[PDB]
Parts: sequence; C-alpha cells; structure tokens
Amino acid sequence: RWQEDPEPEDENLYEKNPDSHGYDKDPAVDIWNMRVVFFFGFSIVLVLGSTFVAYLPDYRMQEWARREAERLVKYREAHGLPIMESNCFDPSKIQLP
Amino acid sequence: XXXXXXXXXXXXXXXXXXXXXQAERLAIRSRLKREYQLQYYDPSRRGVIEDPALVRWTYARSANIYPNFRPNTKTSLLGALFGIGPLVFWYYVFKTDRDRKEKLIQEGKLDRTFNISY
Amino acid sequence: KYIIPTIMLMPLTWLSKNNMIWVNSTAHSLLISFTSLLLMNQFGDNSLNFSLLFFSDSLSTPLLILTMWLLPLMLMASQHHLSKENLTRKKLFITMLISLQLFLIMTFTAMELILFYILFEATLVPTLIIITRWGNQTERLNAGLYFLFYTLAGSLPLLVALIYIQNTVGSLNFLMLQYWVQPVHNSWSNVFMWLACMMAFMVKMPLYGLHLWLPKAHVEAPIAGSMVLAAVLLKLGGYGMLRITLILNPMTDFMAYPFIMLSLWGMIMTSSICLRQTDLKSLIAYSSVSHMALVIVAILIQTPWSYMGATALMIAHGLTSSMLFCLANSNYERIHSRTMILARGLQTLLPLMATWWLLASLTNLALPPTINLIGELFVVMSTFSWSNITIILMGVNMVITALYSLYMLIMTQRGKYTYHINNISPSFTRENALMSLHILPLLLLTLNPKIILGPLY
Amino acid sequence: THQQKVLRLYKRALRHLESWCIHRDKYRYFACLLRARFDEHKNEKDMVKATQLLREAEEEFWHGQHPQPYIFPESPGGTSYERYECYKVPEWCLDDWHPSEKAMYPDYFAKREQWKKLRRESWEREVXXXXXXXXXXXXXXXXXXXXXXXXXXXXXXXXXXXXXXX
Amino acid sequence: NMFSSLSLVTLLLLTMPIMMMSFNTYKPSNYPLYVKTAISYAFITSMIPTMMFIHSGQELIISNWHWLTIQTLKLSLSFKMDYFSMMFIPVALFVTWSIMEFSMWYMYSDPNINKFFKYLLLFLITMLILVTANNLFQLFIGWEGVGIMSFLLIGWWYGRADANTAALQAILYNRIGDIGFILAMAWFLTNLNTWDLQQIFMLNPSDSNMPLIGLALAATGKSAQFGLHPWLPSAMEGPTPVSALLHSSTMVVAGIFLLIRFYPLTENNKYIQSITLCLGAITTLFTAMCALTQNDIKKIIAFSTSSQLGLMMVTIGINQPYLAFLHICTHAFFKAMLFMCSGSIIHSLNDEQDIRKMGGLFKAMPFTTTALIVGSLALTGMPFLTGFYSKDLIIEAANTSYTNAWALLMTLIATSFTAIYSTRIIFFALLGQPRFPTLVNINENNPLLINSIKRLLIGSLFAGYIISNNIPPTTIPQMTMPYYLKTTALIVTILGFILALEISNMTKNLKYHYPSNAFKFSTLLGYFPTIMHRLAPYMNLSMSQKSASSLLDLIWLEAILPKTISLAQMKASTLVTNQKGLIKLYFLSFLITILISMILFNFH
Amino acid sequence: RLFIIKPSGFYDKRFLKLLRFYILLTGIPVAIGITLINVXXXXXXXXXXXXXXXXXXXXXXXXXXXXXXXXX
Amino acid sequence: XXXXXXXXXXXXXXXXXXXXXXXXXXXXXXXXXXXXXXXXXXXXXXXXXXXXXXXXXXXXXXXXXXXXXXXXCQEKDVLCMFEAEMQWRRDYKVDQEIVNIIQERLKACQQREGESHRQNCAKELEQFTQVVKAYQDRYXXXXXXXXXXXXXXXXXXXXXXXXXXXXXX
Amino acid sequence: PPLTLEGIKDRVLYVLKLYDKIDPEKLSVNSHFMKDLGLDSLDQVEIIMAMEDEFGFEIPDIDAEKLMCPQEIVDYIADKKDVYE
Repeated sequence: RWQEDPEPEDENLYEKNPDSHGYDKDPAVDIWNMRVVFFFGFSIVLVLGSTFVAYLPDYRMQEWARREAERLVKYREAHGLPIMESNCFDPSKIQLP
Repeated sequence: XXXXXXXXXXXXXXXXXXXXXQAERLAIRSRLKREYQLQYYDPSRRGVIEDPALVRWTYARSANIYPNFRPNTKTSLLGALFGIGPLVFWYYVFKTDRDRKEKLIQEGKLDRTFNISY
Repeated sequence: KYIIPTIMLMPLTWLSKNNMIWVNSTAHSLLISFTSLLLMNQFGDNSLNFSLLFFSDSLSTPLLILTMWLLPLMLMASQHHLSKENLTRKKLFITMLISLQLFLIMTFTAMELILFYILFEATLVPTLIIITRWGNQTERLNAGLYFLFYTLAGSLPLLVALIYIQNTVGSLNFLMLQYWVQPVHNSWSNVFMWLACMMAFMVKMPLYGLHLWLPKAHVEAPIAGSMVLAAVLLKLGGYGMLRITLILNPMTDFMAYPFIMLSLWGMIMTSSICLRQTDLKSLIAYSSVSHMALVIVAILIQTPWSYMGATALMIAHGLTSSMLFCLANSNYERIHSRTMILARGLQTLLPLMATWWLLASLTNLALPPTINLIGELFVVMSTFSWSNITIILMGVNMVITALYSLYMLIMTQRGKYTYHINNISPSFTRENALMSLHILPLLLLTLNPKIILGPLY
Repeated sequence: THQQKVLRLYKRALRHLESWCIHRDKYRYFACLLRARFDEHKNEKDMVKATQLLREAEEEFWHGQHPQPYIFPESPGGTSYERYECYKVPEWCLDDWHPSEKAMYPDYFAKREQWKKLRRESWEREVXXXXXXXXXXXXXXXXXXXXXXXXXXXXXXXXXXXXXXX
Repeated sequence: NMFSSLSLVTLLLLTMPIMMMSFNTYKPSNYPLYVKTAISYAFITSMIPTMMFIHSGQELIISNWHWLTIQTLKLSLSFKMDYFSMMFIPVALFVTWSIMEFSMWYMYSDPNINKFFKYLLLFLITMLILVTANNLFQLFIGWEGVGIMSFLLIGWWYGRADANTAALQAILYNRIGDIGFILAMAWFLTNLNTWDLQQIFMLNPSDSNMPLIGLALAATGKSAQFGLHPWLPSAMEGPTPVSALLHSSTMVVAGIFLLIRFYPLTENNKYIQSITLCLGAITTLFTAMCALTQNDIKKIIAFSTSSQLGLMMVTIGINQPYLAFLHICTHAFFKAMLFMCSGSIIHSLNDEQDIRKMGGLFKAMPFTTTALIVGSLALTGMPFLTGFYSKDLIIEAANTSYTNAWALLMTLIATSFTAIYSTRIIFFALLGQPRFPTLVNINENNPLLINSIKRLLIGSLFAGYIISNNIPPTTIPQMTMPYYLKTTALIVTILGFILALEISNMTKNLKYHYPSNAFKFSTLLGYFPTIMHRLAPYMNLSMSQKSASSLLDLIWLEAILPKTISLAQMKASTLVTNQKGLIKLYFLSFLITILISMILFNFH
Repeated sequence: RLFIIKPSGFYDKRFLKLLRFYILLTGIPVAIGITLINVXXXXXXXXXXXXXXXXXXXXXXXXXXXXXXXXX
Repeated sequence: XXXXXXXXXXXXXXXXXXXXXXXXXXXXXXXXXXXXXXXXXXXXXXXXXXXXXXXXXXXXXXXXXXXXXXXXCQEKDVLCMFEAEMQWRRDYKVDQEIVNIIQERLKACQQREGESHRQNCAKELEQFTQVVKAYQDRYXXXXXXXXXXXXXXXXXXXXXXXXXXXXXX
Repeated sequence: PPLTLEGIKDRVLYVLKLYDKIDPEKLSVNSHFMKDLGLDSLDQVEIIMAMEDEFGFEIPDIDAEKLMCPQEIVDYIADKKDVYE
C-alpha cells in the first residue's frame, strides 16, 4: 500500500498557457529576464570582453621581448664574437669541487 | 562467429513439436504488442513510454554486479592476469628504452644539435 | 577585489521577492564575471603577488575565468528543475552554488598549500548536499558516500605530508618564497612522503585505478544537468599537482614512472567501455576520464612543453564536457530517461540543437585550432621526447576519441522515435543560449590562445 | 506451411537470376528452364520426398549465392536508397508550431483540427471494440477488423494515416 | 606586389558566403545561385597569378596572426604559393565550378537545399589551406579539416540504416592513418626546433623513422590505398555530386600531396624509396580486381580511383615530384566528368544505381553518352586524349631504375587492366539492347546540364596542352627502348581493350553457355568486409565486454573497496553484537587488561 | 502544392534574430573601435629621455585603446 | 630593417623580344590593377596618416639592467634571490625570441633561393648551428622546467665535465 | 513523375494483357486470378515479379499471399508507394 505516495503529474510549458516562454509562469517576468539580462551578459562579456582576453594590455611581456631582443642582436654582433648565449649568467664561479 | 555453412534456412523440419513451438512464440509476441497498441492510439497521452524490457536492459550493465561474482573459481582469476597483467608487460618495454637513452647522453652522443624543444 | 562582491550574492537571493530570485542571481553574476577578464590578466615575467596571503595572484591559472564563466551558466539549466518545489528550497540550492564559487575562487587564487588544503576539501561539503538530494534515479547514496570516501581517503594524507615539509624546511606559504626547497635524496622514508602528496590529486584527477569515484557521481544526476558541471569543476579543481611536482619534489620522477603507465592504460581501456554503454550521461563520464588522464601524463614528465598543453587542457575540457552534459540535460527533461537508444532523433525533431550537438562532438575530435587540438598536441609531442614508444599507444587513443563522440552522434542522427511523442518545443530560447555560451568562448580562444595556455608562455 | 516455403524460394530464385545474366532475352530463356525443374515434382505430393527436395534446393543455390545481386531502388535492406530521400517528418511534431507561424496557410490547420476531433471522439468507442474480440488472453497474431459500419474506424486510426512521402 | 594581394582574394571570396550564412542579407532561392557566382570570379582571380608563375615570381605570405609564441616558435596563417601549390588552385576551382552548378539540377526542390551548399563551401576552403600549407601546424588544419567535413557530406542523407557507418568509417580509417601523422608531427619538433616546412630543405638528417612511420602511414588513411580501403564503396551512399568531389580531386589528393611537398627527404633515403613502391605494387591490381566483379554504377568508378592512385604512389617511389602532381591535375578532369555524367543517368531513369538494370543507349541520351566515351578512354593510355601527358610519363620513367622488378611487372598488368572496367560502363550498360529499368521512364536534357558538361569537355581535352607546356620540368626520362618501354605504355591499352572485348561479348551473346556455380573469386569485395566490418569491430568490442567492463571497470578495480568496507563491517560486528549484556562479561575482560600492561608489556 | 514536412522553425529562427540583435547592439563600439585607430594615433617607437618611465600608461604599443584600459 | 640580414638586391627585369602576340598579358594586367585598386588604396592610406597630426612617442621600451648576478648571492634569502631570479627569467624570455630571429634568417634563405637551398647562403646555416647548440646546454632543454635555482646546477655540471676532460688531455 | 489512380489501374492492366498464358478477353480487372482466371500456384508469384519491375520495385514476401486479384494488387501497390491525392 502506498496511500499517499502515488502522486505524479506530467508538466510541460511548450506553448499551452505560456504563448512562447522559457521561465515557468508569468509572461511579464519571462521577457524581462530570459531575453534582456540573459542577453546583456551575452553582449558585454562576449563582444566587449573580446577586446581584452590577451589583445591590448601586452600580456606577460610577449610584445616587449621582441623589441628587447632585436636591439641586443645588432649590438652583440658588432662588438662581440659569440651570439647571445655561450656562457651566460655565470662568470668566475667559486670552483666546482 | 560463423560455421562452415551460414545459417539462414538450413536444418528445418515441420514435424509436430515445431508446429506448437511457433504457436508459443506468436502468443507472447501478440500479448506484448496489444498493450503497446492501446497506449499508442490515444491523443490524451503525450509522453515517452517505459516498457519493462529496456529498463531491465540498462539495469543489467549499470547494476547486478555484487549479487554476481560469488563463484569466482578460476575464470575470474584469469581475467585479473589479463587485467593488471598488461601493466607489468609494458613495465619492461619502457624500462629498456630508458637504459638505451640515458647511456647515450653521457657517452657517444645521439641527440641532435638542432634539438632544443623539450 | 573578487571576494566580498561574491559573498554579497548570499543576501541577494534571500532579500529579493518571491516572483524574481532567478533574475537577480543571473544578472549580477554576469557583471562580476566581466571584471575577472579585466584585472587578473595583467602579469610580468614572473607574476607578482596580489596582496596579503588571504587570496593571492595567478601565475599559471587562467582557470579561474572558467569558474567565472560557469558562475552564471550553472544557474541557466537549473531553471526547469527545482521550479516545482518550495521557494526556500530554491534559495538554498542557489546559495550552495554561490558557496561553491566562493571556495572555488579561493582555491585557484591563493598561492598556498596549507590554506589551499582547507579549501580543496572544503569544496566537497557543498557538492555532497547537491548530489545526495534531487536525484532522479535511485542509488544516490552509492554516489554520495563514494564522493567523500574516495577523496578524503586520499586527501587526509596531505596533513601528514604538507606539515612535515614546513617543520623541516622553513614554511610553505607563498610558494614564491619557496626557493628554500632542496632536492630529495631518494630514500625509503621519502617514498611515502611523495605518495601522500600525489594520492590527493590522483583521485580527483582520475586514473585507471581509483577512478570509480567519477562515473558514479555523473550517472546519478545531482540536479538536472547543470550541477554535473560543478563536478567537472572539481576535476580541474585538483590543480595542486601543477604546484607540488614543480616545487616540492622536482628531483623526484623515478616514482612517477609507474603512475604514468597507470594513467596510460586509463586511455585504451576507458575508451573501450565507452562504446557499448547504454547511459548517455555515462558516455560523457568515461570520456572525462581520458581527457584528464592526458593532463596526468603531462605533469609527471615535467618538461616545459607539457605544461603548455596541460594548462590548456584544463580549460579545454571544462567548457566542452560541460557543453556535452547540457546536451544530455536537454534530452533528460524531455524524455525523462538517461537511455541513449530510446531518445533517438535530431534535425527531424530537434533542428537547431543538432548543430550544437555537432560542434560539441567535433571538439572531442581534433578540430581546426580551437583549444582542444592546442591542448592535446603538446602532450603528444612531449611524450615522444619522454619515450618514443608512446604514440603507438597514443595513436590508438586518437582512433577511439572519434568513437567517443561519433557514437553519440549516430545514435541521435536517426529519423525514428516511433515510441516517443513528447519533446514538442525543441529549445525554449535559453536551451540553445546555454549551448552558445559554451562554444563561443572556445571560438574566441582561436584568435588568442596565449591567454589560455600560459605557464611562462 | 510447406506451400509458402516453395513460394519464397521461387521469388528469390528469379530475383537472384538477374545478377548472373546481362540481357533480358537470356533472362526469359533461363526462367523457362527453372519452371521445368519445379513442375516435374509439383504434381506428386509427399510428406517425406518433397521436404527432402526443399532441403536439397538450398544446395546448388548456395554455390552461386553471392555475385552482389540487384537489390532494387526503394527496397528494404540491400543497397542504394533504403532510408535516403525518405527522412520526412512525423505527425507528433505537427502541433508544436507556435502562433504567427501557425497563421500561415490556414486551410492546412483547419482541416487537421477537424480530423483530430474525429480521432479523439472515436478513441473511446474503439477501445471497447478492441476488448470485445474473443481471445481472453490479449491478442492473436493480427489486429481484428471492426464489425460496425455506422461509426467506422477499425481500431487503429493513426496506422494507415500519417505516413512518409517522397 | 599584386601577387601577394590577389592570392588572398581567392581565399576571401570563398568565405563571403559564410559571412552571409549568419543572416546578414536575405536571399530566398538565390542562395544556391550565389555560391555559383562566387566561385566563377574566384577562378578568374586564380588564373592571373598562375600566368605570373609561368613568367617569373614566387611569394610566400604570413598574415601576422601568430597565435603561438610558445618556446622558440611562430605560427601564423601562412600561405605557400610554390609550383605544386600554385598550379593546383585554378585546376581544383574549375572542377568545383561545374559540380556546384550541377547541384542546381541534382537534389532540386528539397527542403534542405541551402544546407547542402553550406558544408560544401567549408569542404572547398579546408583543402585550399592544405594546398597552401607552409607550416606543419597549418598542415593539420587542412588534413583533418577535410576529413572532418566528410562526415556531414557522406552522411548527408538522414539514413536510418547503413548510411551513418559509411560516414563513420571514412573518419575511422583516417584516424588509424592519424597514428602516423601525429607521430610525424612529434618527431619533427623533437629533432628540429623550427617545426615549419621551411627547415627540412636545409640541414636534412638521414632517418627512416620519419616518412615510413609517418607520411606513408598517413597515406593509408587519406587516399585509401591498400592499408585501409573499404570506405570507398561506402562513400557512394551519399549524393552524387558529393561523391564526385571526394574521389576526383579533393579528398583523394590529401594523402599523396604530403609526399610530393616533402621531396628532398625521399631522394636522400633509400629505405623509403622501396616501401613507397612496395605499398604501391599491391594497390595497382587488388583495387582494379574489385572493379571487374562489382556491378554498381557509382561503385565501379569508386574502385577505379584507387587503381589510378596506384600510379600516383609509383611517382613518389621513382623520386620524381614534378611528374607526381601532373597526373592528379589531369585526374581532376578525368573523374569530375565520369562521376557526374553517370549521376545524370541515375536521376533520369527513376533512381537506379546498378549497371545490370540500366540500359541508356547512345541514341537515347546523346549528350551524356558522348561524355562517357571521352571520360573512360582518357583514363587508358591514349596518344592525345589527355592520358599520354599524365599516365604514360609514369610508365616510361618506371622502367629505368634500381628499384623493385616485381613492382614494375605488377604495374604493367594494371595499365592493361584499366581497359576492362572502362568498357564495363560502355559495352555492359551503354552499348547493345536497352535493359529497360522501368516502364515509361522520363529522361530529358536540361539547360543546366548543357552549360556544365560542355565547359568540362574543353578542360578534359586541352589539359595536355596547357598544363604540360607551361610548367618547367626537371630531367627527361624518355630515351631508351623503342618497344620495351616507350611502346609498352600504349600497347598495354591496345591489348587490354582487345582482351576485354572478347571476355564481355562471350557472356553477352551466350545463349546456351550456362553460368557455372563454382568459381575462384576472391574478387567480390576483396574480403575486407569479412575482416574490417566483421572481425575488427567485434575484436574491439569483445575485449570491451567480456573483458574491461565485466572484469576491471566494475568488479576488480572496485574490489579494493570491500577490503575496506565489508571486512571493516565484519570487524565492526565483532565489537557490537558481542557480549549479550551482563556486567559479568565486561568485568571478566578487565582482568586481562591489567595482565597485558604488567606481563605482556614491559612498562612497569 | 503540398503541406510539406514540419519543423518548429518559429522557435529556431527567433533565437538567431534575438542573438544578432545583441551582437549588433554591442557592435557599435566595435565600429567606433576601427575609427579610434583612424582618428587617434596608433603607435610610435622612439628612445625616451630620462624624466618619467610611466605616464597614464607604462608601455603603450600598437593600439591607443591599450592605454585607455591601462589607466583604470 | 637593420636587424634582418636579407639579400642585397633583386634583379627582376623583363626584356620581352620573342613573340609579339599581345605584348604581355601579365604586364598589361599588372598596369591595369595598379590604377584600378592599388592607387585608390594608396590615396586612402595617405589621407588617414595626414589626419593623425598629433602623435605620442612614449617610452615604449623599458630599461632594467644587471641588478646583481644570480650566481653570487645564495644561502637561501628572500630579499636577495627574488630580484636575481627575475633577471634570469627576463633573459630566458629574450633568448626564446633571439632564436626566432636566427630561425627566420634561415627561412629567408629558403624563400629567396629555393633551387639553390644548401649550395649557397652557408652563413645563416652556420649561425643557426652555433647558437642552438649553446642554447641546449645553458638554457633548459635538459634542465626540465624553467627555474633559475636549477640553472646554476646546469652550468656547474658543464663546468665539471669540461674540467675532467682537460685534466686527462 | 506523379502517379494517378486511373493511371495506376491502366498500367497494371497493360502488363496483365501481355501475359500470353492468361486470356485477355476472359479477365479484365475485377475478376480474381485465384479461382476465375487460369493461374497455377507457381504462376501467381511469377505474375507479381513482372508487375514490380514495371512500377516502383517494392514487394514483400509475407504480403505476397494476401495479394491475388489484379484489382487488389493495384490498390496495394498504390498504397505502399503513396499514390493519388
């Protein structure tokens, strides 16, 4: 015996008493939510946010290193023999053993 | 799996036992179809039908695991040799490649001068 | 900057009137998610600390942006569910997402290991309440108890491991301070110290052994299908393996050798099962094992190239598998079963959703450079420098990654559904809007993947 | 039934003959040779001899069984358009069309509304007629035809109605 | 200066309907007409830079969209316009120019008429990137992009059965071909830091690991060959203009195209030279054999692509990249006609795809039947019918080499074997008494058909004049043996046609010949559906169900848990249900506890 | 003339129009974004005199819009 | 400009003597398209450059030099090692794009010559082999993930190997 | 091309008239081939095979026993192929 346990109802919005909606009940709340503020974040974060991402604020010295490398190539080629790296960041270290 | 001759119409007799055998199979087939027929031809429904065959089919793989595997004997133990066994198989494959690679770096160079990435 | 406005979302849902609620929770979350792409992106050669060690800066973690992307996305599909029940039940399970997001922001930002630990395990508590309740099918407890007794069984060894490091070597804290860390001498006492640091991020990052935690949580649906994406956030939420292996044990890789092979077989065998499986949610549950296993292989190699693909895969998987679960949810609220064979029919019944079904399935394959190709390709290239034999096994995996997603397509691209009569409306505006908000960020990462793949890039 | 098994074998024999021969005049010639083989044993009726003939009929036929036979254009199984150019749309997704779009072509909607009202009203009468048939189990093989002519509709209404068209 | 500018125009013109695909401006019924007009001016804008290339000028451009700055790398959307790449663009565009306007006639008055053109445009762009690929990462965008768009094209018709697997297999065998391709990607980075295609021309290392386990393994996925080729007959299940492009010019070239572009590597290494011809030797007969027995209008031409591809694999083994693309550029005109003119028959006489039922006489449909005569004879060794300028140059060069002798003898049988299946379109279906497919069948020539085949007829005859003379060659092979090498290319076509005419007419007349029951045919399909459609999917799924799922994934990997749960509950029950109350029992145990601390423990 | 096949169409086509309406709404500053390169100066590379390292923006290159975001 | 080597000067001159026909189809179309949509594009580019008027030069490149050697101050100190490791990470990011320039020097040779390939140039081939081989030993490659604390060990391992070979010879 | 109800009946009658073995004057369309017209047990299946080749080639083996009369066979072929609106 179930007594009260047998209770189930099939519910679907579809078109019946909704016209055309996404949120359940109230036509006034649905249009102002599902079509306005649902699409306002779709317009700001995706379209106005696309300008940022990586383009514009340099981003971890990606563009800076290009101009920095080019000026060091022409200077070292004119004066020194070794190009860029040969024995870098170590000069007169305190022995080995 | 297939035999020497493909089964399609081979080895079939009328007799008397086979005549009653078809009567048994068509009786259940019509019994399970009529309960579908009464549920299909009505506009008041709207909803996907359950059917006891497909629910038990999904339950056969997702569940019924621990009620099973109580007589393991030897067939279950042979599956473990095909289970954790291949991990031991590849363990000596990669290890022989490491002894080949590590020796070449220290003496008699094999790595190219053009290599720099990773 | 990020904590405090996120905490102010808690009184927002409770103070607002009964008719609204869902409008305020979605709109205010979208404007906060805008500021994440505004301030966090700025970095130098080595990423400089934010402030005091309450919440710190990001060095190699733009994965916070993904959590901010799913911050409103999880609230969208949870509209069809929970609507039948009381207003207090709605207000609780919206705030449990906010509490999840509160702890999730704290995990990625804070450059720590001691305080990071009490945020890693702290994410398990809100998810436990979400998974155990609102389960459509039974055996909720055979997934709820499994959710803790797998993670906490592996993560509680961090208390004996992390504190042992700071008691001998200065303090863990900033990680930027951690140059004090000396290479391991490789002793039998140090064997279980390495294992205790790993095992916590061997459960949440699923291998082949102790992987059963994951598919049980996905099949037994928490709420509809959008709370399943929070479990996807926990796979990538176990990012501490990027921090422990790099700093705490850099010389140790001899003990990594068997654990690479354990994850290597969690690629062929995990893809084999995902071919004859009946449940549609299970087909995404086992595909999520293989994609995260690729990260596991990459981390343990420790080459600078592997991390570039590993960090990319964390973002790649988090927006593609979550996209796949939304497609599973879009059929779950119409047919009311997780069965693949029963729910069969696209274009004839679901016209515009079928194109979303394509783009989600094609991302499991190697598409023209989006993020999934970029993420996977570095790992394959890194494995060859590790050992030449790998691509013979890795190539077989590439065959069944097609079978991961084309089998999902074929069993939906058939003009049948004779037994079915429901699913009249194909997509009620937001249903397709969910699918667009998952794919269009991946399409924007085609132009700039430098923001996504960045561990010293 | 023995008679149906001979009919099924003869139907397959002619349709498999066209795979070997090229021209239609040779097809007509070889068909006459096949008829002479069957007519010699057709006159004599036996329970043992004819059943042994049917089992031996599979032999020789199986020796030349796969030359990739012509499986027709629009035919079940085989090759070349089995479900292709016949996808169409079921009648279940007909009522799903929302207003503004439903207003276009009003004759198609008004005629369908009159037909749906007839199917809904006759569904209660057909349900009693289906259980009126004597079986006292559920059903036997095929569906029973209606005896009443005044009400019409023989149990199934959406069986013949609503079908795919190329 | 204009060479670099006009090269982007051809790429931008094809993306303009994709720009208008997302609403933009409304186009009812004119959307299929808009694609036709887009490719028409794309052909004219591609003809001008080729005219510059005959004179002088070679430019390779980057768009400065370098999305990767990861570890000593720059990867922009690069466009290579060098020789093999430059010549292929206007050839491939002219092939599409007819096929896309053929889709106005075939598949007419369909609800999904717009979507049909949509995926074909992406199918055109992805190949054009692969042709103009200057980076190895840029190479993947095309090589996978064409193989991924084939799913929506082969499985275009919404098939309830068999049609979905036809599109599935096309990627499935391609992904086994991917095993080598991504291995060729990973080897390239580990050995050379540059990663791009511009490196290997300088400081080239002698290694057999790269092209064999790599490019040759990628040549089995795309181009089909011998390794995996059961996806070719299944591809015919899709619409007729779709099956035309995937077999004449587009999908077919992608496999061999890689081997032509990397030509200094094949010349230096001798171990690759042998295996390229060893794989090419089996392709020549085995695929040509399947063309004899199989009797379906579409499926006969489907197997003929791979037999012609057998000669395309020989050119790689002979170390001549210059003669390699010359065959494919003429092959683009050979089978753009033959796949489509046969498709005109299928649409006319109801919907018949069998040669046995079809009996379209030369007098009945004169416009389509004349194209079948030109198309079929052009494949065979004909002195001026565009065959001599493509096919005959391969055979003559193959005779004078240090390479395999058995491979050379096997190719000579294939050159005579071309006449057998080509006559099986003429003598079997076109020629003789009509087979009568249906009672009262309507067959009529449309104005769309006339202004398409006639435009292809000029391209299928004048190809041997324009392409051969304009492109500068390297090293002439024709010098020795007037009968053994030079005449042998033409004599095989003559002796092949005579042997085919005697073999076909004997069964055609017959009368009282009687077809035999017993035959030695390993020829019906090549017995690949018995191993790749029956055995290989079974073996991958039996190891998935008898093993893995029913052993590891649900039992043995879960077996660690009852060791910590069921054994824990067993140990729990021995501390709860134990002692049925009684103060006596608990105090009996307290006697022992003191004795443990005093005697069993050393502490005091 | 025929009744033809049936799709929701109304729910499908409206979604694409509602999507495009909000792309075009924020497509106006995209159109202004092109003219900002046109009217205002884009980039200049020159050796700076020792006085100040950062003013408004510390390092400005390519686009002028980079400096406007650097201030806030 | 300046940094890039390139070729000296390209010849490229047409005589056109054999066969009149229609002069030259390639030259007639080049002259036509120069006035149709090339001169019009040049006029619009000049109009936008003139409309700029006021232009900001700005700092562009930052200095940041030396700031003490990393292999001098040690014994684990937060105040000293932090700025020293910053210098090493700057140089490592610069060295990544130094290789890229030398890489593109070889790319320029392959594009310009084509047929010659290895017979000519030689200087760019030698420049590539010298830098990359030194880059493999000093910066990462075999030294796993990028860390300046581990970089001193890689230099010491090379110094110990060179001293062991010098003692024997 | 579309098929008409009057056209499908005329097309089936034209094939039945040229049968040679069956009399054209004795049977028209309404008369059954099972009892009224001279047709054997093997002849009934052969007549159905010739009719399928002329029209749209679709004939089930199980439904072959149900169709015997030329009037019923013309209606069954038109219903399966969807003819006359």
